[PDB]
Amino acid sequence: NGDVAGSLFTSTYRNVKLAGKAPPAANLSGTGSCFDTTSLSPARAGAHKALDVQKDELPVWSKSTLSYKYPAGRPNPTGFLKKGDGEPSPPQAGAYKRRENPPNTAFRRFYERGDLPIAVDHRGSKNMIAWKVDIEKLDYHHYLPIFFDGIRETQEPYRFLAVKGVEDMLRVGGSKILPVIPQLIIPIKTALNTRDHSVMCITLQLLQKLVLSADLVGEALVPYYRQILPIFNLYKNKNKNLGDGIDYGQRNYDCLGELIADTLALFEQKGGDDAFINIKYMVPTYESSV
Amino acid sequence: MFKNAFQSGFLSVLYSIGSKPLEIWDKQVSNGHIKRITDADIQSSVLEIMGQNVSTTYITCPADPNKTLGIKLPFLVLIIKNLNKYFSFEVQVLDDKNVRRRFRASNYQSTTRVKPFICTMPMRLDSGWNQIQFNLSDFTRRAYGTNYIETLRVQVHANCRIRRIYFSDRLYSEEELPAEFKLFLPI
Amino acid sequence: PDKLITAGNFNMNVWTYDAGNNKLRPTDATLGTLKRVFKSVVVDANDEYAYCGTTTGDVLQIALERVLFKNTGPAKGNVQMGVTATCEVPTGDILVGGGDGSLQVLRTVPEPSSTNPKLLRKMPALAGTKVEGAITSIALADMNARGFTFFVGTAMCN
Amino acid sequence: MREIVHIQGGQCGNQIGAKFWEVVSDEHGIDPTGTYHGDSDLQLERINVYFNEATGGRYVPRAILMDLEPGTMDSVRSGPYGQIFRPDNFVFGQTGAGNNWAKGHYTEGAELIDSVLDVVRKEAESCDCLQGFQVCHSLGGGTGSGMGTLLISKIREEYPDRMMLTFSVVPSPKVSDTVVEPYNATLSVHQLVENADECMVLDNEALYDICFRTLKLTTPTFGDLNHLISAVMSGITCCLRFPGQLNADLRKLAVNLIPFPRLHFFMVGFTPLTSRGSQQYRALTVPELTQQMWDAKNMMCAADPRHGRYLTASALFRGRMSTKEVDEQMLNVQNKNSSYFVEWIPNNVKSSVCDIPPKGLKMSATFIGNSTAIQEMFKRVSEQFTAMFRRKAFLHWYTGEGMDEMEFTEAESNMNDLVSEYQQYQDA
Amino acid sequence: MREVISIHIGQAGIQVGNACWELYCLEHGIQPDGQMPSDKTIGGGDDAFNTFFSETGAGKHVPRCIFLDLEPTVVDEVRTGTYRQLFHPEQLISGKEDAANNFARGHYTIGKEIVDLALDRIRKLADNCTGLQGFLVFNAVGGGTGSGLGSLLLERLSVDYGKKSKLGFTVYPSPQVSTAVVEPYNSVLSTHSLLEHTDVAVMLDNEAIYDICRRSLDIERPTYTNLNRLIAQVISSLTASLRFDGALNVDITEFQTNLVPYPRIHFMLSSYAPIISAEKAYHEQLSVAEITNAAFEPASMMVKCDPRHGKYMACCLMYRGDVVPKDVNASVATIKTKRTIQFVDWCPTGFKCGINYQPPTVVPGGDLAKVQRAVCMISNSTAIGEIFSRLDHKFDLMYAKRAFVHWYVGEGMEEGEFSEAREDLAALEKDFEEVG
Ligand SMILES: CC(=O)O[C@H]1C(=O)[C@@]2(C)[C@H]([C@H](OC(=O)c3ccccc3)[C@]3(O)C[C@H](OC(=O)[C@H](O)[C@@H](NC(=O)c4ccccc4)c4ccccc4)C(C)=C1C3(C)C)[C@]1(OC(C)=O)CO[C@@H]1C[C@@H]2O
Ligand SMILES: Nc1nc2c(ncn2[C@@H]2O[C@H](COP(=O)(O)OP(=O)(O)OP(=O)(O)O)[C@@H](O)[C@H]2O)c(=O)[nH]1
Ligand SMILES: Nc1nc2c(ncn2[C@@H]2O[C@H](COP(=O)(O)OP(=O)(O)O)[C@@H](O)[C@H]2O)c(=O)[nH]1
Ligand SMILES: [Mg+2]
Repeated sequence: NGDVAGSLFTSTYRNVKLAGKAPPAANLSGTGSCFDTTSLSPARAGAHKALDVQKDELPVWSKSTLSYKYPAGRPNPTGFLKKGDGEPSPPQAGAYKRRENPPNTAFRRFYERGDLPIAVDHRGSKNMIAWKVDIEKLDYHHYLPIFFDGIRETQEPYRFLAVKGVEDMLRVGGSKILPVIPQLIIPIKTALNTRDHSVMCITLQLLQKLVLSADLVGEALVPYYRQILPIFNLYKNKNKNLGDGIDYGQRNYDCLGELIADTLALFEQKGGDDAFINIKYMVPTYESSV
Repeated sequence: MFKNAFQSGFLSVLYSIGSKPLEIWDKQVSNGHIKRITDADIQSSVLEIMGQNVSTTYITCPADPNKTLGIKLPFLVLIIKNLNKYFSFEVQVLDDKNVRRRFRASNYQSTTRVKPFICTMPMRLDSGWNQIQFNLSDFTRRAYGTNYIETLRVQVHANCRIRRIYFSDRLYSEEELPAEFKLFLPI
Repeated sequence: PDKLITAGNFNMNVWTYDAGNNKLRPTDATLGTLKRVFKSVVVDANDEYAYCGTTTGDVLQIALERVLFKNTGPAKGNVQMGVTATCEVPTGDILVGGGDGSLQVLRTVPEPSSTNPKLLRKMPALAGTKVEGAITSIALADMNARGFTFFVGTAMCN
Repeated sequence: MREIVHIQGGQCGNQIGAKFWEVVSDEHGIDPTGTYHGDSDLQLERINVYFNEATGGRYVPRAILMDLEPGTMDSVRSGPYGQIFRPDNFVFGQTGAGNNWAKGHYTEGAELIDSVLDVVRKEAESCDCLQGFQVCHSLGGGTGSGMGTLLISKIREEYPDRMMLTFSVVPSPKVSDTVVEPYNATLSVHQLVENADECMVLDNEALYDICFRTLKLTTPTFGDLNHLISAVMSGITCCLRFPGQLNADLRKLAVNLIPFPRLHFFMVGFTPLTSRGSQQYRALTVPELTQQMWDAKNMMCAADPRHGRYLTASALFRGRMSTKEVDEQMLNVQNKNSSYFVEWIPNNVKSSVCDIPPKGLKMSATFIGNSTAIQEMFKRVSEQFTAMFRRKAFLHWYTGEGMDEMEFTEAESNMNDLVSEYQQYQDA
Repeated sequence: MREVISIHIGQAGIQVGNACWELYCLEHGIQPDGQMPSDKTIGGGDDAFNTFFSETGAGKHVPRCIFLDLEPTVVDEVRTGTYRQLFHPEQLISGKEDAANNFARGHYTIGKEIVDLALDRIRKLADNCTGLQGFLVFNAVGGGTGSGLGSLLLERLSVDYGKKSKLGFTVYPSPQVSTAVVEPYNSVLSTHSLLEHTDVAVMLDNEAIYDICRRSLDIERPTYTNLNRLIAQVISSLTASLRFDGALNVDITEFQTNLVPYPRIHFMLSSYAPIISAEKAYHEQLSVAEITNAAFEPASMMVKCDPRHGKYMACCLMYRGDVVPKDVNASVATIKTKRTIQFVDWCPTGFKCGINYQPPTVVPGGDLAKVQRAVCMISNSTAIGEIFSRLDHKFDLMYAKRAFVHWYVGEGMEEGEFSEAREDLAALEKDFEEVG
């Protein structure tokens, strides 16, 4: 389908400059200049956060009214009576709350140490990749997971480099890609677990490119649906109801509600004769597209 | 430390020839002595450390603990004279998983025994001057089945005469080595 | 009483009257790639921030030590016919009246953006109302019991 | 019905478009917020020709903003009338045009047209009866010329029946703000002649004089020049927008002005034009408006009418007036200056008229003329081109984009063929 | 988005870089300690320093520059100076040993072992740039480092990028005032390698700028910092259109398209105006016409060349401050009617003019005064062949005796390099002649 390398910069500029929209607030702790290597934080991304609700704010259950009511107010000496007197929802869970995405990936660390054969190619008519060596002779087992682990990034030029890296390696991969699948599930799941729209819309297009990059990749991926579909089930019904308003935004890929539908159709297309039930098990709303 | 530096072909951590070779090294002596003398075979200066109780007289590469020597070059090469005494040295390594292994090589040991955090191994030193090269990336793979990331600390115990300590990033030949990074034994 | 700010079509300046001669020196306003037709201008009590309406509808608040620009205008929308009649309530807030009859109160205290901490919000709107006709003049009357009574003259001679 | 979509290429084209959309937005009485605040119903009867509806009673322009180097698109967004554009009607690229027609038309143009065509198709289908297109070029720069023509060629092979306008600003004969400018001019012309139906030509030099002598402006900035291009660009279409005792669609202006398919380079002028002082003394009658328009100064192109004869012309009036006066005025002018017209064309002026005048004025008009005087303009460029092409100056840039020399030789010969046709019908 | 990579090699390069990176941090309000205060911020705004800085994760702005040198002593002065919190220490590249005015020691022996880390620093710095407008080299022909390094650097840079554009600001050995004895050698040797690799290369010399500071500013005590200040002002006026707004913006791509007609001919002159003290500006009005006449005056050039002995293949003007386009169009018309200035037949056009509304800034303690206008003139005129023929003559006047040749033949060179650079200079002079 459409590429992911070019669209990203123009989108970010259109969003931040043209509209009054926010970046919004990408944490850049530990990262200084382009020269000093960052200090990788021990935290992990897409991590479920504990419940912060207080002790007492929890309402108590009244045995007499069958209702959760808030506790009464303890007296206070300042608030004493004077002469005149004539007179609970539960704490919501962060289902759609963007998890914290620290810059402590492995791609950033490897690129900092300078072990990658990539570089930006400004001599092209746009941002392109420039390889120090030949792609089709690389060790995919060592490099391909590293490149997937940089998809979660948001700081330039790391995310551009990472997306363009996987985009170019999947084209020339061929058979060299199939045995690497068991090592790609963790970074894919970690990128999806961030709840952030930018990384999610990127990884879904990369996942499409992944199933299309070679043959027999579909059946090989099928056993791993239980670890990548759980997020699909959330944003499957995040669409825009414009009515008569034509969607100019359709020029680029931003609507998850159908970026997920296309990807699920593609999974059922390539998975074989049993991918449909493995999909229907995770996302129940799905409908067979054959 | 040594982070955000440039290591591509060589990285010399210690050199006997210089205004102050133990810039970054910490030195601890209990019943020994460290000095710089002119060797006879290789007619130049060599930094010698000696003393009884090998396990107590040594020099650590980072000046102080809680400070790592971030270096990602695979091969590590030392240039040492063999005084026919007890000599040992240790190198700590960070694996791909966040676990700090450490390998040490001793000339008074006869068996290798892999352990969760340590790997002691014998060293069969030659006579007189010799350079010893450690793969330091085959070793981690052969011991714990993991990958090498970057060295953290280096430590050299007593009864030896040091001339060169340098990371190589690959096994260079006697030809490819520059003049300073080789053994030219005169007559 | 030795400096005075003046705004117009595509220009804002602060003029200081020199003492040595009969001259007054201007200093121009530096705003980031902004072309606004300033209509009304007000100064706070302590010369901190100059507020300035705009035909676009923004209420640009700028610092006055250096005249550079600080905050754009009313969030959650934009005044319809551009800001025309602007005034300040002594509590530090601003009355804004556009050219349609929208009379609102913007509390202007430098706030940090909730999501992006090193960024500021826009001015919120405490209260709002609709009067008949474009608002052209605002004067104050300190009642101080509950609030303030402002005499508002609209283009419709009300 | 008769809806029209509007395109803006290049920096200048994006800038005058900021005025054209600011002038019209005030004509129909809408706000920078996009909301309508006029008073009459004529503000709403044919508003759909220039806008699409929006949620909450807003109106957004049927505009497209194409230009590399998105730095300019932050400007128009920041202007007092940037908030009405849909921020996804913005196609751009980080790389520069560099005034190299080739890359603007071969390399970096081909990267965007697939996106632009996606956008123009989207709101070509937003019109019930799409009348036509119209662009804003600048034959000097690489964006305007290079991207504009490549876009136009694409539209022509997709919407053949429709009509394409072009308000291309020509380079100046005396002034050359760039150096490779004649290369960008000739190469673009090799595209327009076969891929357009009407092509106004305008030069900033004449716009400076008009602002200097008539308007008595001391310092004409580019805004004032753009303020004039905006004025006329609105005057062309008031028929489509407003009632008129003799309305003139754009297709009937075409057939009444281009007797031959290639002679579609026009010459434009606006009236009344006075200073603030003269405004007090001059009286607004049909006579004033027609002598001023028929003057050789109001012609915003760097061409002298007296060196040619009007093959055909056309005047558009707006303002409550008498149709008899405008009927005899164009008659008298056709009688006296009988040398300034042709013989094989009996009556060679069309006098349209509208019922609603401009915003603050009470009578106004617009002059459009297809004279053979324009042949001078192309003559000039065809020298500056053949001057350096004889020396192959700056040509290595153009070979750097897969071009060749045949492209130039064919392009130049196309103009020499063209200007030859302007002489045939000028029997002196 | 619109960013440049500024190298400074040699001593003169990194001396002029002192002024350049002081002027920039002052023009954009950046404090010497990396970060600007919170007041200077204007709501949400960027691209005002993005061209010359990268904002860190919090606060600091680190300049996107490189200071390469083989003599430790000037990079140490920089490391210890007031502008040390700005540069991350890994920017300033040094070396234990210098080239000692030997092009061989610069190009074959010593630079061969540090280009690798220079290229790695450049890699790390250019991947950070989304839209790279170009590299700006600050070479200094006539010294060992400059001559050998800048050449080896540009060879590597062209074998890496090629298509990317390199603009250089070289000082050239002044004909009369010269502080070397072998410098014709290294100039001849550097030219053969630079012409084929760099894409545009301005030229200037200390003599013309001494004269300028004597004439206009009336300073009887000029030093190298005075010349550095003017070079910084010229470069600020040039990179304005990249980092600011204004009618007729200018980008390096277009600027190099419409000034270099032929691949070889890209050497060009420079000029700046107005350039005056405070008292002078107080008795003036500084019309755009006055400023353009001052700019086009041959005495106001920064190279000891006479343009009236040649023609103008093209030119380029970059105004600044309070200007409107009608004024520029009237001034160029006056100039093109004038007779002293020639223009080759095949360019009836030839004036690329750019404007912007950001006035020029004055550095406190500096020599220039505050003005609301400024003009930098850049012209590709065919008259410059005289300062090439000077050195063409000098090279062979020394090579006939073969003096100093032993240094070069012992430091990893032979004799053929001289002959090949001689042939190249002869061909270059023939090419310059061919355009008449
Ligand atoms: C008291 C009075 O009548 O003032 C006039 C006025 O004196 C004159 C001088 C106006 C005035 O125009 C100028 O001063 C001017 C300056 C630079 C470039 C062009 C014009 C006026 O601005 C122009 C303005 O005219 C309009 O509003 C037109 O309808 C015009 N409007 C705009 O272009 C416009 C758009 C957005 C915002 C502001 C103005 C128009 C023309 C065609 C189609 C639609 C609209 C009016 C009546 C006047 C002033 C204010 C002085 C003139 O302009 C027009 C187009 O009317 C200049 O020559 C005319 C003759 C007018 O008499
Ligand atoms: N305009 C100007 N010229 C300078 C300045 N400093 C030095 N120069 C000139 O630069 C030339 C010498 O350049 P260097 O950098 O010292 O020589 P090098 O390239 O480093 O070669 P080595 O000395 O071997 O390291 C001389 O002509 C100086 O006059 C300065 O600050 N401004
Ligand atoms: N009326 C008007 N003309 C302009 C303006 N700016 C530039 N022009 C002219 O437009 C030409 C430059 O075209 P430009 O779009 O900037 O270059 P491009 O991006 O390569 O197409 C030059 O001849 C300018 O003189 C303006 O603001 N108003
Ligand atoms: Mg030197």
